[PDB]
Amino acid sequence: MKASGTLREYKVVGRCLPTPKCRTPPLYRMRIFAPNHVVAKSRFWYFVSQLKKMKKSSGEIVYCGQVFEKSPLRVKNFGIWLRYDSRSGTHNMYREYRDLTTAGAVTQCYRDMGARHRARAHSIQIMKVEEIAASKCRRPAVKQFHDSKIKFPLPHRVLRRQHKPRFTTKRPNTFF
Amino acid sequence: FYVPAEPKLAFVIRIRGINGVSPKVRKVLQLLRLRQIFNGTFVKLNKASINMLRIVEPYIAWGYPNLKSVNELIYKRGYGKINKKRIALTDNTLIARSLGKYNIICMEDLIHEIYTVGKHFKEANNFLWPFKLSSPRGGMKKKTTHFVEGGDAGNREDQINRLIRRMN
Amino acid sequence: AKSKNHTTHNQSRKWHRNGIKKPRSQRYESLKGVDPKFLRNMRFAKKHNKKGLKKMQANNAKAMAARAEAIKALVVSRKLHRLAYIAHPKLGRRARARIARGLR
Amino acid sequence: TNTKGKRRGTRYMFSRPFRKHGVVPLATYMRIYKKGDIVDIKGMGTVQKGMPHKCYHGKTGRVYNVTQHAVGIVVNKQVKGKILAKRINVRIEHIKHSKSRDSFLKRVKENDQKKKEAKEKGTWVQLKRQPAPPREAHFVRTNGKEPELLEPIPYEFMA
RNA sequence: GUCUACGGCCAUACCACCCUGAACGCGCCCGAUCUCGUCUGAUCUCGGAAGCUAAGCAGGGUCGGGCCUGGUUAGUACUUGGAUGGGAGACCGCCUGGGAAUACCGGGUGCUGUAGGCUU
RNA sequence: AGCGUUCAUAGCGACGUCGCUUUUUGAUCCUUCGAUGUCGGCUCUUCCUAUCAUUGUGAAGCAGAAUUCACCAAGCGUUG
RNA sequence: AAACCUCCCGUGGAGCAGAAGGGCAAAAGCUCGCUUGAUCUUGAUUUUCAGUACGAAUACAGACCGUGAAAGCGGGGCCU
RNA sequence: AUUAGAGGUCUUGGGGCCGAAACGAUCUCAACCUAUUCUCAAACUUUAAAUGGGUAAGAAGCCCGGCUCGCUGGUGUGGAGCCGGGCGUGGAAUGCGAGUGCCUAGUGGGCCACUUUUGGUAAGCAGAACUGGCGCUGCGGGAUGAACCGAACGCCGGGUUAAGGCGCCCGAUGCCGACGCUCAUCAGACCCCAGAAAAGGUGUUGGUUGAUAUAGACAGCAGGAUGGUGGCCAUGGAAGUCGGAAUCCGCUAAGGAGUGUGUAACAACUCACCUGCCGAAUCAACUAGCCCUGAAAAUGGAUGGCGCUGGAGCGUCGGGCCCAUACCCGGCCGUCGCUGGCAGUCGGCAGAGCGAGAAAGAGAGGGACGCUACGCCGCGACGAGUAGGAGGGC
Repeated sequence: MKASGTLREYKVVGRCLPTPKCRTPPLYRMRIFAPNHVVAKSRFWYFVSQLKKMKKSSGEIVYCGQVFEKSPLRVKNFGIWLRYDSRSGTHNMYREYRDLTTAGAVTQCYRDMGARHRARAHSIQIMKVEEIAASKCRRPAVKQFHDSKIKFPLPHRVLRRQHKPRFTTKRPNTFF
Repeated sequence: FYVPAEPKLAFVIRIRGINGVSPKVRKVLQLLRLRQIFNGTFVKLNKASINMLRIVEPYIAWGYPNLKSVNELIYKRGYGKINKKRIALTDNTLIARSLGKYNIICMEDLIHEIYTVGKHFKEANNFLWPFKLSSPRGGMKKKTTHFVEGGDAGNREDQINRLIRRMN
Repeated sequence: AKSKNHTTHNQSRKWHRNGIKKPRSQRYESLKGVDPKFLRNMRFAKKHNKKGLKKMQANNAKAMAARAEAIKALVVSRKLHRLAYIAHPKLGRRARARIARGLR
Repeated sequence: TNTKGKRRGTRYMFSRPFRKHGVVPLATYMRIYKKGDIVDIKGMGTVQKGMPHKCYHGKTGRVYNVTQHAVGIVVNKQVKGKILAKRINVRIEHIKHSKSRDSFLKRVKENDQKKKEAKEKGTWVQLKRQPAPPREAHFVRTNGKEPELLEPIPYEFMA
């Protein structure tokens, strides 16, 4: 699990091999977040082998599909439940974000945990991504965007293209 | 649901060099005819073959080839092992001379035997010299670690077709 | 002035240079060490094998003819199949003579 | 260094198993062995005489000489990059009929059976063992019920 | 249905206590002249048949012990292979494969070969 | 924990535990046996601060004196 | 408390020359009876191993014997 | 080996107690026994892996028929050995031409690393197992480097890469890079690797858990802040303030039976629980990121240097881009292989072929070159090298 690129979401279902002892095994659905579907089906076995006694040698993937966003043009407040590991013991977390797709939020969560806690991607176990309303929010860094009349300027502007006219004559204005 | 058939064909490309290799791995990589870096080969899959592919998992980058992926490999890099001599396939009378005892008399036959793994794959696949692929144009991600953890070694199931387009 | 005492380091590599040859198998391995009383009889059975020479030639011969009576009491589509017949040298000659008149 | 004793390091190799000490069952004796039987070696501590060395406990060989209470075996012993087909004399007590061969002898029966049979039918049936292939394309019925969703549990410090 | 003799497997067959055993059989049991052997006919040996299932023995029972076989413990412990992974280290996490053991909770409690009876 | 009348920490600090330093001795045998002159003292230079004095300061079980503890600090001294 | 006698329980918790390990319950132990296989002679093999010895050991074979009703067992020590 | 209580009985007993004296009795305290309970074992073990070690996967095999034997015997029984005849779908996958005999140099000081591992406090220490390295070996990268990472080498052109990089030295980000994190009066800055720990921080960023709020917080300011009582066993006096025990209630918002600011105790007042105005979040404890303290050596000094703070730092990640003697393509040299091809230059005694997918017949009733055959020619593949060996030297 290398959290490369924008993550996607996959609904992968599997089951044990059919045996004369048990006619048809039950089906197990998951929600995996992976860059490509190949490392999705691998990350699938990692979870099911610790919630069940099943391994890839005694299972079969039944459906490796990608699920798209129901409303990619709506802004949403996503609630993520984590299981990351530090250098000393593992912890449960509840991190909140604000994005357009759940995969857009999960990616954002992976960059943030790496940024705020120096945890690499192989240490984190996303367990629940729930769409919650603006009243059930808890983290203050996202509640501040709940305003029908939000209004804010752009402060002192970090001038880009600072190398295209590399040797100018005028002092570059930063107040737009 | 519809569980599709597990793929009967695999294209194996060696990615690591020859220096400092385990003897059990070295014996296997010469049974797959992969004595050189970036050499390719087709392998028909079965329980007796996958368990050899697990042994050389850090050294190979294999997957399931596409129909186009076979065409480009046989046309551009196809060389027949005619009388223990690597000879290009610029004429059909080089195949039908040697593979004529298996009704393979053209290149489309030879592709049809390789792609749809038939009952004459062994003589067909051993006829082709190991493919001398080029270095991957575009650059690998990481030669060392497994494809699942960001690297490039291991079973990149359908993505092996993308790897061919650049290396071929 | 101590020194190293023992090490099997390069050895496994040294053995597989010329290969670890399995011992050479051959039918009729030697009858050495086999117990004498059984072997002593076995040489007697080979010493007196000419005694049944006349019987043996007069046993398989009457068994040679008895085998000669059990025999004496008895003794993907048609399109590509067709084109596969015209494309044969040794048994398609008569076939492709129909095309030779097609130019005529 | 180590000693070159015959039984150096055979504290568990020749010890009888748990709750199996004592007199040995008599079918270990009344079992016959012709010449050329695939026979394996497993040293038994209760019978001190006729014991093999510890380098053959596990090795399998074939019989070439049969005496009153013993057999001669031609077993392979690897000695520093070469194999030696050396003959050892072992009593019956340290001997079993190896079953690593008869399952091929069973396969010879049906291979001789299915070659004579189905010949008059004019058909050609498979004889060689093919390895376990990849499984074929099939359906999966998920009648009525929906596949249950799995979730990684949170962390509970168990100590 | 079952027993005796000889067994095979060697506790699913053992051990503790309780119950019931038709018929044959096995036993107990009655004796010491001869055979044989003891301090002692208890044992061993021998001659019998008045009595008896009391015991041995067989079948059964026990929220039985043990044993046997599963579940659980547990994809835990550990482990093959891989990384310019983490960590000051101790050690840990991931990838690729294999995968245990108590406690605990169940199920089970001899099969069978040859010969000969009995139930005719 | 205790000592310190009282009062754990002004100053100390047991039972434990974590380091640092190479001005002690060890351990090691890597470099030198076709030789690197092997104790001290005398002479002379520079450097380090784990600060004895002095400059500036904090804290005391600092009333004043004297003395402790800690900080910045190696500029200048440290003798017959 | 420990002499001897009797019953019961007793898987080895004892014993088998010695160091330890393995093995052993109508025995390999203990006790009696008869004995000299601890004898004579070819080879083959195992162990250390160069696959040489010596030592030790295992399977036989040919004799002469022991014991036992007999099957058998024994050419030293239950094995190392 | 080892810790702790439980329940038992006089099972023996230690001093006991009404008992002369009694398993009569007494609380016991011990062992002893029975269910439990904590912790272990390189020289303990019922269980017991992973990795690993043999063997098998046919023609030397199968299946018939019959002889020979001094061996073996109730029994042409047993076994062994002979003949003779019959069965090829060659009886798992993959790969590869094998077998075999002489003569034989050098070597017989080794060393390093992942993992396992013994001694040792430890060591760039000593000693082993497995595999690969170095030695015998250049090359790209790690600034530098016997061993690390990549990759192994004939001589060249083009392309592309690996591990590493891309502010400048210095090839490449002069991307309209992404999202955060961190200010250091000692910042930090990439395997091996060349330096730090316990502990701590109201530095800041996340989390975890539990409490407080229109029945009104948290500060803030302003008010009661007493009383039986100035409590007494009382110390000369302690009346809220020297030192322990009672540590209640009625009135009732409530007042600790007094935590502080002072004398001999007060007066004096501000301290609790509560009032009020103002009225929305606040408190308490843990946790982990970066940062700081903890953190002291001798020539002047080392993320490689410069320097860098909307990073040129740390974390997660993008496209692009840079280049090795590695890979692809092409040329040339050589070696090796095909145990390759060529005597067929067969001509007015002539008639120009044997590249053809398919066991075998172009069968008879005047014309360049060449072939020192120890010569010439064509295909493939390959090329490191000390000690050492051999071959060829126009």
